[PDB]
Formats: sequence, structure tokens, C-alpha cells
Amino acid sequence: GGLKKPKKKYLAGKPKKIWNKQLLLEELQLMGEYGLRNKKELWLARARLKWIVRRARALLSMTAEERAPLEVPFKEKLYKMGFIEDPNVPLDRILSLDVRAILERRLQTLVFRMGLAKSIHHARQLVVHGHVLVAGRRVTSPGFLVPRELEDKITIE
Amino acid sequence: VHLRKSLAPYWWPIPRKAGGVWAVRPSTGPHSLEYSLPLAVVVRDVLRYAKTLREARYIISRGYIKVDGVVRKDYKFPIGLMDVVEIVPTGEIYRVVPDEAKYYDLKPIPSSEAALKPLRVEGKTAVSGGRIQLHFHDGRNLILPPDVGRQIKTFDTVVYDLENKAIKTHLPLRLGQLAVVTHGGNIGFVGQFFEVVWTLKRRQSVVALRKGEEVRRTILDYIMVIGTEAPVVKIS
Amino acid sequence: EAQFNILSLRENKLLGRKEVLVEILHRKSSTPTRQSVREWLAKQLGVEVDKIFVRKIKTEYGIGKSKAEVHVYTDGALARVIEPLYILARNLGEEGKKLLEEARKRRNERREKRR
RNA sequence: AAACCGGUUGAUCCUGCCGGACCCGACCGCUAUCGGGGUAGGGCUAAGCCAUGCGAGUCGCGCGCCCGGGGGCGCCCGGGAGCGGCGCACGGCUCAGUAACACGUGCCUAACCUAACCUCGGGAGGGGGACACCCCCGGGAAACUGGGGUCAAUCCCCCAUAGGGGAAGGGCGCUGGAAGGCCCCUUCCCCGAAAGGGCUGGCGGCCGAUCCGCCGCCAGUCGCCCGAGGGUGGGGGCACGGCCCAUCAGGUAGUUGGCGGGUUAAAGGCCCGCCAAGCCGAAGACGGGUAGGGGCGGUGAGAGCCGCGAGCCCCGAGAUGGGCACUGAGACAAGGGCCCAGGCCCUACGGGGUGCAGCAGGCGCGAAUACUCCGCAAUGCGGGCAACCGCGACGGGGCUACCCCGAGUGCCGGGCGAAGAGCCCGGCUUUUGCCCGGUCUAAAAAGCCGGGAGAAUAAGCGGGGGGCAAGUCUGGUGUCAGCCGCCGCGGUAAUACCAGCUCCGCGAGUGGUCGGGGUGUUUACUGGGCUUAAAGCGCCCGUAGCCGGCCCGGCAAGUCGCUCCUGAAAUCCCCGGGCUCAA
Ligand SMILES: [Mg+2]
Ligand SMILES: [Mg+2]
Ligand SMILES: [Mg+2]
Ligand SMILES: [Mg+2]
Ligand SMILES: [Mg+2]
Ligand SMILES: [Mg+2]
Ligand SMILES: [Mg+2]
Ligand SMILES: [Mg+2]
Ligand SMILES: [Mg+2]
Ligand SMILES: [Mg+2]
Ligand SMILES: [Mg+2]
Ligand SMILES: [Mg+2]
Ligand SMILES: [Mg+2]
Ligand SMILES: [Mg+2]
Ligand SMILES: [Mg+2]
Ligand SMILES: [Mg+2]
Ligand SMILES: [Mg+2]
Ligand SMILES: [Mg+2]
Ligand SMILES: [Mg+2]
Ligand SMILES: [Mg+2]
Ligand SMILES: [Mg+2]
Ligand SMILES: [Mg+2]
Ligand SMILES: [Mg+2]
Ligand SMILES: [Mg+2]
Ligand SMILES: [Mg+2]
Ligand SMILES: [Mg+2]
Ligand SMILES: [Mg+2]
Ligand SMILES: [Mg+2]
Ligand SMILES: [Mg+2]
Ligand SMILES: [Mg+2]
Ligand SMILES: [Mg+2]
Ligand SMILES: [Mg+2]
Repeated sequence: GGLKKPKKKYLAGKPKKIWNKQLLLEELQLMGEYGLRNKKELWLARARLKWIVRRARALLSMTAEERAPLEVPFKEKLYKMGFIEDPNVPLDRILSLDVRAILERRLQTLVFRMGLAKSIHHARQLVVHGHVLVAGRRVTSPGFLVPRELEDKITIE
Repeated sequence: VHLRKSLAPYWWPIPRKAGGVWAVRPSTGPHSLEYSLPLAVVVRDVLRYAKTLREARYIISRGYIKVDGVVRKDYKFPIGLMDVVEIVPTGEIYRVVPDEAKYYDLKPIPSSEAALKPLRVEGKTAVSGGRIQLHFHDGRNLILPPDVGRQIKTFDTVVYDLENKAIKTHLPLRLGQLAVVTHGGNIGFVGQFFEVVWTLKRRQSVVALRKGEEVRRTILDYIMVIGTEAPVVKIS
Repeated sequence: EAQFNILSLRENKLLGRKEVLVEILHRKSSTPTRQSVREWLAKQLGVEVDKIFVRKIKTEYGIGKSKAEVHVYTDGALARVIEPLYILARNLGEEGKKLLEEARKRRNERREKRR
């Protein structure tokens, strides 16, 4: 008798104890470097990071036969998004993946890391006002997680 | 009578969520609701000739579509296994055949085998005059004299002439023929009949098919004999 | 400005039309007028403008690019019985407006009678 | 992230509760710019009462009549009131009854019916009638309704034959696992079809402009009757599965079964005549309480717990309470009927209507709630040869802090300011807000594309003694007022109250009270404890239950492995793709 409704997708990266000093210090650093809007964006990055790690955890627990069809395609898909660097690492190497690798794929970060803007908050403003063309199309969402192949197509107006 | 989109058969080539809350309901024709597709769905989805339901009804209303030699002007007419669908103004012919992916597919066929339909004998009844009536997998019937109808047992496949209302060729169900699975998980598979575990109910007998050397098993109910090493009519 | 090219063309003998697909490429420019698309297609296919109907012009996000779905009919009489009234009212100029308008007067009729 | 932290002591180790931190659901407070996706909204409250409107029609290719325009061959077209066919038993709403063959899964009907539709075989001959619209009159407040005349049918009826039912005897034969079945034969009794109708074209004949038809035939097409099967819908049956209470222990008497009958479409104590004493129960009857069942949903790392098991889908039941029937394939019928009960409404007092658990809407209750809006374009359905018509189903938007997703409320440099806020200066951009055009849309709206001015139009909520991030800064009060989930403060120097300044958390949100889960190994299967903290019956005999020595042989029930038919869709996990990414 229950009707399904959507739930928050950033809950997996949300800490259940927000009032930790060292926790507040580390997260405040991350928002500063990458110019995020609120902690929801930061938690949304971690929720992606938990997916990549929890999926890799389960694939380790799967049998060798079961792991085989999914092992290489999983690493290859991670490589193409730009999270990882080698798509041929051991599967346990993905377990130590760090949340900054997901934050670098944000479209706002790439505009700043490509020297296309003065500051990271300026690069967010560039995407917001619609001066950043991704393969010729205006992509105005600064939190866009650009994959590897699309990265070289980023231009300004 | 309505048909909610949720209650539509799973294998139908329509989106499950996106669309209206309704689906076109077949009008009790020569098939089963679970194993038939209405004519308006075929004209709109499988052939893509109509973009709306009114356009599909318009195409059907002109008699452009022929199903087994009879022009069907009903947009809720059911189509099913081994049916011959012919589009008059374009001249294309299809035979709805068991498919490994779509579960039921419109395959083009040559014009020669368009009047032929392979029918599986579902049973026989004794009618007045002492004659025998044959019931086929799509509910079609054929009355025969008693001696000729004695030698056609159930599950035998007969190639039926829609043009002459006759039996071209009778294919008995014996071990060693070519069979196609017409229902169940193993649909679309064509292979040799080489193994049977005869149960107390013959319709529930376990049968095995081989294609060198992928072996699939089903029940005896779910396989149609299509002949010896050469299939009699194009199905794949 | 306005780059037009026939992206695809499907020949439909049942409805007596060729459902054509057009690719409109208008960088830094407004969405093309539906009349302008019909003029190009009629000049392109060599047919009269009355036989060509623009169904929908859909414009992509973030760039001046559009895709239009068009029906070109062999004979005008059958076209006015197959295409919906609002498509004719969008495309035929004034006559479809009357056809829509004359439809409405027959709709108030049979509704006061149902009263 | 498989997590702990506060508090019983002078101090300590425990036990054990209560609190904090998190997610979701309802209601509420303060605040509130934009967009996208979504099956969010009087459910958790009275199945309480209702003004008003809209909510099932369609067919002239079944039928006659009337009217208007046109034309001569035999009519064309438009319209009207009707008869007639089919549909209105689908669709929409709600959750009282129900602890039950209601629901779920897996099987049956060899004990059954089914209009529309599909296939095979066969048939369509003879003869009659009535009633509407209409015309001449009405009656009545209205509802409704009377008499005479008169034209038809795919309207109704008769006759024939086919066919059908029963009883009885026989059989090679069929189906099927198995014949009280089908088929064939014989005897009798009994019931008992049809619309060759419409259209199109061709032929011929009768007839006449006061007719615009009628007749015979042929073909095409849409139809009608019978037999068989299928299909669909439905009636019925079975095995098993899913709440609490013993401060509820005996219950049942058509009750349990048998035989013979009636009724039914069909089996049955369904009902009836006779015969017996059986049937259920501590493996929990009976009684009470609660509840529509499922798909499923929330929460947790999981086992599990809970139902927010409201919204979407499937089944069920209901239409103010309780009953009973007509028609029909199907109802004992939400916008049909009749009766009782209980209301209300109009009335000319003689009558006649009505019950919104339909879509809007009003009153009422309550902590708590939307427009008396637009369209049949999409998805479907009924009707039609078709065209097309209709549809508060459905689609569209409005309102609403409904759920999820993406953003803004500026960016760069400089000075003052504190490295903050803020102020000012110089340069930049226009997401967004505003105006306009194209596109979109049934039409609007929003979206999208493009153009103009412009920093210009846009931040709150809760907190700073510990838990727990944030002030031993200042003013005021002085165990008063106030705070406080717990611990605990305040009685003159208050980091806890009221204020200023300042800082902290989250941010178009943030809080308060509730409910569920975690918390919690405080329900313990995983996985607790019982000497003394709560907890071994004062002791023993034993029924059900649970648990039980060794070896050999058999079966294969459990169990294990493979495969098949299944376990609706949606929901869930993984992978690919398409909306700008996202949802
Ligand atoms: Mg735990
Ligand atoms: Mg103490
Ligand atoms: Mg507690
Ligand atoms: Mg209510
Ligand atoms: Mg007709
Ligand atoms: Mg009329
Ligand atoms: Mg009628
Ligand atoms: Mg219903
Ligand atoms: Mg009379
Ligand atoms: Mg009749
Ligand atoms: Mg019989
Ligand atoms: Mg008779
Ligand atoms: Mg007659
Ligand atoms: Mg009986
Ligand atoms: Mg009884
Ligand atoms: Mg609702
Ligand atoms: Mg009642
Ligand atoms: Mg009633
Ligand atoms: Mg009521
Ligand atoms: Mg419609
Ligand atoms: Mg948001
Ligand atoms: Mg300074
Ligand atoms: Mg607009
Ligand atoms: Mg404040
Ligand atoms: Mg203070
Ligand atoms: Mg602290
Ligand atoms: Mg405090
Ligand atoms: Mg304990
Ligand atoms: Mg003792
Ligand atoms: Mg005691
Ligand atoms: Mg004992
Ligand atoms: Mg076993």
C-alpha cells in the first residue's frame, strides 16, 4: 500500500554528526578551494564517491567468475569519467579513491583549472551567465560533471 | 471494455510508463489476449506508419491492411503467431514469428508462401455427420471426414491453405524433427527434437531441442513442429 | 543565419505523404519561422507550399539549432482530411482558421441541442 | 561510518532506564526569487449535510413522416420530432462491512453460462400485427399524461424445416490422465430459427412530373439463423500463506454426515423429506478487539522493526440505514425501479421530487486542505462502412512551503574597515527580474532561440554553560522574572534569563509538537539475563510439543544441484542511451 517517492541523493555523503571541529575544518577547506554553494553540493560529491567505492567493494566480494564480466567495464567507465587515471589498476586500488577526484570533474572547476577565468567564483559566474560552450553548446550548470573526452571541447562564448 | 497500460502484456513494444493510462484492447479475435497484438498497435508501433491512434484507425479503415487474405477493417483485431500480414498499397508481406528479442516479430516473407500458414493442432472434436473437426493454435477450425482426421493427432503441425481452406502438408510430432518454441523463456529458438520425458499429462511433457549443441528444454505445449532439417516456410 | 538541410525523408504510401525531417542551423539568430521552413522545403522539393505542413519546430538548449517535423502530401484534398485542424490552422494561413472556426459553430450546435 | 556522548557516587566499577545526534511521515511557526521532472493535496477528521452547474452517447448504409433548396428520370443535399439497434454492468469515487475462499501463490470446473468478435459446416420459404413522431383535441401548477386518425422498419408475432432438451437400449469411433461428455444407431415425449435486411453497380419490367417508387435477377459489400470450437467476461471449487488477547475453555443442534429430492447456467445442508450422532477444540475452539488483502513503502550496515498498507497499479465491498425485483449476455443497477426507516425540497394542497463516498463548489468537524477554469489535440472507450460525434475518463493549466533536480540573490582589482560585514572607486557579466519577436501549445501559460536597458530585482531560520560548532564581551534584573529534551542555572560582581555587539550551524529554507525506524545485545535467531542488581514455580508424576545412542539394507519426504512453467505492470539493483548535466 506504499507509493514510491524520490529521496535525496546527497544523503550518502552527509555526515550524521555535523558538529565535529575537525570535520567542520576539513569540509570548510573543500568549499573554499572549489567554490561550492552549500554543504549539499559537497555532500552530493561524496555520495558519488560512496557509489564508486561501495560498488568496487561489492565487486571484490563477488566470485572470480562473477567479477569477470563486470570488472574491466567498471574500471573503464571510471576512467572515461575522469575520476581515475589508469583504467587497468587492481580493483582494490579503487577502494582508496578520494573525493577531490570527483570535485575536479565539476564544470566550474575545469573552467578555472584551464585558465579561462580569473577566480573559481568567477568561473562559476561564467557558467551561470552562459559564456561556457561545451562542444558548441551552452552548458550553464556549474556542477556539471564533465567526462574525459568532452574536456577538450570547453570554450568561452 | 478498457485495458489499463499497466495490465498490458509485458512483451508489447510500447513504453510502460510514458504515454496515456490506456492501451488498445484486442477484440476477442482469433488469438489470446496475452499472446496477441491489436492491429492499431502494429500500424503505429511495429511499422510506424501512423503517428496517432486516429491515423492508425484511418489506415485500417481504408482496408489497406490484409491479415491472412482477409481485409481487416477493425483497428482492435488481434494478431499472433504465424499470422500473415499484408499491406496492400505497398505490397509488403510479414509473418508474425517467434522472436528471441521482441518475443514476436514481423518478418518479411516471399509472396509465394503468403497464402500458406502453419497451424498446430490443438485438438479435435467429433461433429454431426460423423466428421472430425480440427482446432488449431489460433482457434481456427477445419472439419474433415473421420478417416482422414483419425491420422492427425494433437500437436501435429499442418500447413494450411488460406486460399483453398485445405491442408497442404501434415507434419506429425515425432522425435527428430525441427521445432520452434512459441512461448515461455526459450522463445525464438529453433532446434531438433531429440528428447522427451512423457509425463502423465501429455501437454506438460518435458521436451528438449538441440542446435549443435545448445540444448533448450520446455514443455510439449510450447513447441511447434516446423518440419525436418529444412523449415517448410520462412520463420526466422 | 538559417542553414536548412533535409536530415531525413520517409516515404509513406499509406497516408500519401513523405514525412520529412529538416535540420535548421541558426547560430546567434532567432528560431526560424514555420512559413520560412515551408517555403524552403517547397522550393527544395519542387512542390507547392499548400502540400507541405510543418508539424513542430523544436529548438535545442543553449544554441541556435532546431529540428522540424514536416509532412508533404501528394494531394491537397487528402491532406486536409489527414492533418489535424490545428496543424492546418497553424500552416494553411487563413483557410485552416476558417476550418477550425467552422468546426466550432458546429460544436456549439449539438451542445445546445443536448441542452 | 557495523560509532557513541550526558546523568545515580565523597570517589569507583556495574545494572538499568531517560535524554542528544540522524532519516522519513502529519500538523504548525518565521521566511520564501526562478526553472526542470513527478500518477502529491478533506486520507491520517463524519460512509456528516448539501445550493448551483457539468458529468453516455452514437448510427439517415434499419424505419416511416415533415420542412427547405436543386434536378429529371426514377432522385441529390441540409434540417426536425421520433421509432429502432448497440452502449450506458466500461469508465469515475470512497473504505462503512469483512479475520472471510475476501486477498496472495499454485491448481481445477469431466459440475457452468457468455452479446460484440474469429474459424469451419449448413440455412435465410410462407403469412400477419401493433406503437411512436405526426394530425384533430386535450387534462395538469408541475411532474406527467388521455382519446380518435395515420406511415414504417434490422419493431413484434404466427406457420414450415433445420435444430434443441429429456428418458431408455447399443456401438465400431473421438477427445482426454480418466468419460455422467462428443459422434453414429433405435423408441417415444417435448421445445423450436432466421432480417436476404441495407448499400453500390448492371440488367429488365410495372408505374408517372399529383412519380420521384415498386418488382425479378446478377455481382460487390455490410448484415441475419443454426451446429462446433476459440476468444473475452463471469459463477463456482480446492491446497497452502499472512493480526492481538486465556482477566475468553468448552462450542455446535441444520449443527457434522448419509440416502432421496427441489432449485440453479452449474457442484454443494444451497434448500427440503427421512436416517444417524456426528463436527470443532488447548497444534487454542468459542468469545472479544482491531483491520479492506496484495504489488509495496519508511528505517537500519545487516538480521529485523514499523505501516506514514493515504496518493500509483491489481482484487474486494459500498452508494443515507435495511430489503426486494424489471430489463438484459451480464445488475438485483452510484447520476434506473419499488417498499420500510430517517431527513430535505417545489406545490396552485390534488400532487411531485431528491440523498455529490463523480468533477468544481458550500456548510460542519477538526491541529489540519485547491478552480463552481480550458479541450476532446494526446491516451482510450461507446456508436458508425466511413467521415466523424460524445466523454469532469483523460489531457492542460490555477492554487498549495507536496516529493526530487538545477540555479540566482553578483564577478575582478583597490582603499577605508579587521584578514569580517559593510561603505566608496574603477572595470565586467546578465543566470535572474522587466519589455519585445520567433518557436512551442487544442489555444494559452511556462520552456526554448533571438533582441533592449540595467548591478541593477531578490536571505532567512535556529543557536553560543556540557552533550554540541559558536562570547568568562557589555548593559539590565537580583532564587523575582525567565531558561532548561537531560545535566543544570538565576538568591549582586549571571559565559545558561531580558537586551546590544559578535560569532556558530544549515540555507529557499530553518525550526516546534507528534508517529515510525536507528538509538537498543532495553525483546537478544544472529545476540541479553535470572546467587546478591528485575528475574528458578516450595517439591515432584506426567499429556501435547520440542529434543534424542550405535551399525547394516531400502525409499528419497526434508535437504542439495541443474532445468522448465511461473511469481502482472510499476517500484528495487546493474549496464547502455535520450533530454544542456541532473532529477
Ligand atoms: Mg546498530
Ligand atoms: Mg554527584
Ligand atoms: Mg531511549
Ligand atoms: Mg472525507
Ligand atoms: Mg449497414
Ligand atoms: Mg434525427
Ligand atoms: Mg437511442
Ligand atoms: Mg469499476
Ligand atoms: Mg391507437
Ligand atoms: Mg432482430
Ligand atoms: Mg449436442
Ligand atoms: Mg416455429
Ligand atoms: Mg419482415
Ligand atoms: Mg443436482
Ligand atoms: Mg447450513
Ligand atoms: Mg484522488
Ligand atoms: Mg440500504
Ligand atoms: Mg440504486
Ligand atoms: Mg451522501
Ligand atoms: Mg480524442
Ligand atoms: Mg534544490
Ligand atoms: Mg584594513
Ligand atoms: Mg506563450
Ligand atoms: Mg538571531
Ligand atoms: Mg546572548
Ligand atoms: Mg564547544
Ligand atoms: Mg542553552
Ligand atoms: Mg538486560
Ligand atoms: Mg528451588
Ligand atoms: Mg509464584
Ligand atoms: Mg516428568
Ligand atoms: Mg526430495
